[PDB]
Amino acid sequence: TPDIKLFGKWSTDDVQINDISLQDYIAVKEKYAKYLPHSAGRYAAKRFRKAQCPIVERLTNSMMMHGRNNGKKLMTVRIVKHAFEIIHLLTGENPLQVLVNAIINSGPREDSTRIRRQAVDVSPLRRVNQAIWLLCTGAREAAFRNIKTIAECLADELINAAKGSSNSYAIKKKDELERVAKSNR
Amino acid sequence: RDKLNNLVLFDKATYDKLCKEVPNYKLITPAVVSERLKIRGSLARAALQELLSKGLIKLVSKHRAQVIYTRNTKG
Amino acid sequence: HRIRITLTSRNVKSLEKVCADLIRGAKEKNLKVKGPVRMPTKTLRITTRKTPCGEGSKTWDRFQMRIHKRLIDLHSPSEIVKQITSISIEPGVEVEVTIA
Amino acid sequence: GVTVKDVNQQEFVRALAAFLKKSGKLKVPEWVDTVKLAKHKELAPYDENWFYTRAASTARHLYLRGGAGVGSMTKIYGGRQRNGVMPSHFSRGSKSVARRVLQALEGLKMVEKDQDWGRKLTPQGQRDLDRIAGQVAAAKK
Amino acid sequence: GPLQSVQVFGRKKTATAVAHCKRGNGLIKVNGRPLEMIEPRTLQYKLLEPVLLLGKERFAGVDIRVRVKGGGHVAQIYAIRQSISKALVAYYQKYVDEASKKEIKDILIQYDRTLLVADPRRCESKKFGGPGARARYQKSYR
Amino acid sequence: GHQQLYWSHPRKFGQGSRSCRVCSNRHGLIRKYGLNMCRQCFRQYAKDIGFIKLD
Amino acid sequence: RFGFPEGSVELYAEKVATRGLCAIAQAESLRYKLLGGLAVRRACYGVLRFIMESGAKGCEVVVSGKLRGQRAKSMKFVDGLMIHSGDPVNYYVDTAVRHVLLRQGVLGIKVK
Amino acid sequence: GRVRTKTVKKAARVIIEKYYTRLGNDFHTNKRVCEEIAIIPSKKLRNKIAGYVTHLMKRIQRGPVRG
Amino acid sequence: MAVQISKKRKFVADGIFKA
Amino acid sequence: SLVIPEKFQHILRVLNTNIDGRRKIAFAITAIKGVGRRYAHVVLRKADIDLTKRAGELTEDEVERVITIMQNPRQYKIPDWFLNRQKDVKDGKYSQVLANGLDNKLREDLERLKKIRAHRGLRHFWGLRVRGQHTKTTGRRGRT
RNA sequence: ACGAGACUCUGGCAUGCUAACUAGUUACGCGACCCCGGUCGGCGUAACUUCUUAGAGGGACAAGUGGCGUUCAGCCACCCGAGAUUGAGCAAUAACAGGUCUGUGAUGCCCUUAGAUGUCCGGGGCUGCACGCGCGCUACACUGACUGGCUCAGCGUGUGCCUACCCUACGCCGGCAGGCGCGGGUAACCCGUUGAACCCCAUUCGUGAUGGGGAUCGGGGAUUGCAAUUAUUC
Repeated sequence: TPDIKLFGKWSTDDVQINDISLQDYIAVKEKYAKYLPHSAGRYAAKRFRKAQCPIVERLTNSMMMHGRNNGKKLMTVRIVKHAFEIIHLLTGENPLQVLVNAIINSGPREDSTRIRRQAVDVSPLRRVNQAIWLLCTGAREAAFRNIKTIAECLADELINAAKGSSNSYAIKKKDELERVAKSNR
Repeated sequence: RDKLNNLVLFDKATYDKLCKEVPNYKLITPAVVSERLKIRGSLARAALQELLSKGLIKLVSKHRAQVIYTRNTKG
Repeated sequence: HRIRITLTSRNVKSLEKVCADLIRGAKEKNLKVKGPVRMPTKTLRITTRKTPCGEGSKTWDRFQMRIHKRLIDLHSPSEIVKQITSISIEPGVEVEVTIA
Repeated sequence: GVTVKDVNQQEFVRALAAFLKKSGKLKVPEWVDTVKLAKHKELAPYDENWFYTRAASTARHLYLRGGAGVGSMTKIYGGRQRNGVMPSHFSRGSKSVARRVLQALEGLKMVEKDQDWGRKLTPQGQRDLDRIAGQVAAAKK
Repeated sequence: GPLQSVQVFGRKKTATAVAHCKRGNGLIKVNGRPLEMIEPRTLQYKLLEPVLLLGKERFAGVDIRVRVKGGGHVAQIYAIRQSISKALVAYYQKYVDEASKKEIKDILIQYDRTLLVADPRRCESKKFGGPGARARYQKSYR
Repeated sequence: GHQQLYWSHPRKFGQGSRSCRVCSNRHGLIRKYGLNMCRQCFRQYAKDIGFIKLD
Repeated sequence: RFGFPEGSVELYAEKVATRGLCAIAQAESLRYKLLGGLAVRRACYGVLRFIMESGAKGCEVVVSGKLRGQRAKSMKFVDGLMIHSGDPVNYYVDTAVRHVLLRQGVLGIKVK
Repeated sequence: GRVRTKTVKKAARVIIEKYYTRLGNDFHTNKRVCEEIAIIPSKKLRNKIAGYVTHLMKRIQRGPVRG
Repeated sequence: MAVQISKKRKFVADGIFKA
Repeated sequence: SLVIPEKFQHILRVLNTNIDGRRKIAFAITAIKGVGRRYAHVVLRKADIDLTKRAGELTEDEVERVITIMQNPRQYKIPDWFLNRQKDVKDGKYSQVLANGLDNKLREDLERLKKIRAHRGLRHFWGLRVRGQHTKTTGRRGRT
């Protein structure tokens, strides 16, 4: 359909990139809107080709990690299905809005660096690269040696990051990365 | 660390706390049940299609890893 | 009367020549001559250690010996082609002429 | 009108297994209960009558590709030979267990041989296979 | 009458996936089994990309017997993601007016350039001194 | 007694059973394409065999 | 040796056309002038001049062994122009590597 | 990392001082002239030269050239 | 030939014979 | 059926070991020393036993047929290659050895070598590996 | 001026060329079978060279443009474009007391040369094992293991002067590794359309060192060998 390209069954519109700092650096809508995460790639040839990539694909790329699960996007495109299947049946919201909510309220606003190390602000693209990596390790730290599956641990990172709950790994990092930086600024 | 002891099959009251109150939950998944009602996880995979054969819950998308159901409709 | 002139060369300048010069000249004699059939390369790969002893670093050779094969389809008795062939012979190509 | 191939290939073996539970005329060999299916496998097949499932599979490995010999039916059912501590390699199936399906589906007129050796699913067999696909490809409407 | 035959290929990796066209009906098939049940079904919509964005009136009278060999699983999907798209686009060059082909190309330039233009990427040659092309073995210092 | 006990190895398998064509040394024989050459001599004289490092 | 019939094999010889260019045809020149027993400082500069007589682009004559004393010496005699790298190392420069057996040791003759 | 070499720059400067006539602004016009006014055993070395020529043919129209 | 030496073996046999 | 029934046996002693009866009934026999998974798939195959329903619902007359096929495998449709003692040095008897016997039959295979002072025997007495392992690298926290 | 680059070879391509029963593809003719019309690596050819193969030129040069910067070299972001940093070889002067005399009928000078340090033939060793290093494999699982099922690869090798030992389809006996017949193939022809693995599909196991993990060890069962115990390998 050329009217609106629904992510399988999920809403392309009613998706608001609410953070005006990360307004340009989350692609979700109308041109970069795809049925799945999975594309050809070519977001790793030049520097600022990475930000044009859809966040649903960036999340899929950021799960297939820890050696055993590298080169298994067939496996984790399917995780992003089962993760999205949950979110509208627990919270009752648009999961792609919940993902944008999961990245906005996770990406740490500053970070300490050595020039006692010195605090400076991050890039917005740094927060995209960080937050997408942060909550995946929270969905890994939870899911490892655990009764719960990936997608529920995945959902318990996206939903808890969507709300501002302090119920997730990624929220306590954003809390403490900004707290480490708060001291030595 | 903290070892947990689960059960193979239902207690009479626990099925009255399953069959009444799991259709009052929204995520009806075999990982939800064996954390909440604390059973041998293999069981909760089998109990949910008997409830589909009973006709309470809705098979959204079944998979090897995770089977996702929800509570009763509105109409 | 399908003559099947096998043209296997180590070199390209002779594989081009021997195949072409047995057609380019065989156009003037007006016999129903076909173009040269191709066969894929066989890269005889022997990868040896550069060092006679086992000391220094492990710099490997990659000795590549490509070999190619052509053959030309014909409607001709044997003697007609034999008049053309043995004139102007060069070292590169192994000309194995099939009668059948 | 259709072939078998315009249907889901997974549940199609449950269509030809629904022909072999119908049948009970197969004259099965004498080793089924305790046997191992390949040199890589560690357990016995989880099915009570796995011979009816592979007979439901082997016939739809004949119509897809015709001229399947026994040493090709060793190849088709192969996995990782997980050799504990050493790196895992490829394994063939077993020379006899797959043969005892190709020697089994000769009595029930489904297979046939030609020149260049090997089984092929007979012209009678293609007619026997297409109309169990319609039985399964009906219910998805 | 006059024939409308088109033979077009598409490449992602070492997959060499060729489509054959004519006049016909709304049917696209790849080695017998059509676009609907080509597993893996996780990548279901990837072959619906040159169909859902266009519709069955673009495939009103185009019968696409796709032959595929070589490559992998995703490499074969992204070969026929591309091949059946170019099989449609090349068909509108010679059997209709030129502006029919131009309009429907821009639908699949604006979406994803993969659908028409192949990726030059191939598996890099492994080098001696490591287990991959751009990788070395752990050398022992101290 | 000496003569029968002079060639009493079964000389049909092993790197000792075979021998080099250049040097008569029993290590590093190129047994691919039947070169049957001590790898040190192959390296030197492969230039006039046809094996050349084009890549 | 190689198991050939009789009548096929027939062996001819000529002078090499400008025979000063082929390296192993002038490695023989430094073989039987040093095995003859002239000092390396004269028998090379004659044959180095012999290719500037023959109009060579350049030279790289490296004579390496026990030249006066027990410690190894290697004299390099270079003038004109010599390329070393790329594909044109094949179809310009010519490899000669020869071993002369003097009573003291073996000197490597590199006529290039 | 595309800095012109001395068999490309000088080779271009030898052409332009001799052949101001045959050359022009467009590359494909004076790409093919280098087949006539240079005997080069290299397709790659030709485009390197003929490309730099045009960059200097845009500098006789805006000022003088150094060499 | 009765032994019928291969065309991989031919240029190797051609090669060593010269060398 | 669906609920925890009556006559539920938490603990059995199927051949003199405290066994957990919550496991799959094929995989419940892993606890007994000499039978793991492979022998226990097949002993509960010879008898008409559906093994999806667990050992919270099994009979104490079920174990009459069980142990006869465990103690005497040969008579009850179990092959020869599938046995652990084959062409036996001692008795020339074919059987699958159970927990009481497995600690014995290996121990008698030691005095098979220990009495004769065999190279294969002496390496068992000391604490080495006998089937051609290398000990230059191995046995760090194993040997003192 | 040499080295660098250029160079040669490759990676990507050209619906333009060049060609072809060892590569195919479409067409029709005919059969397998379908409910007017398809599916089939099954038969034959009638055209063509898209795929496939390798011949030949062609193509990209920072060329078009917006900036940058003394407006010089050049860099950058686009643009249209199969490719806008694909790789690897080859490799300067000058040397090191780097490594091999156990690769050479490359070798000086020595040490041995019937009490052999030559050589030939058995048996052992090369693996030995309180230990400390290095390179790697397989793992600690629920993204997994298991059991069925589904489905696509690309480098490649293969009958030997000495020389014997090849690749293996297909058919018989057997659960297994394996044993036995008729054929092909010196190979785009035969194995092979390399039905590769992973993941994908669906069962099953349940936070416990378990069905994770596969070490150590016992008894058989064959092959390889002239013979394997200090288990060859399965």
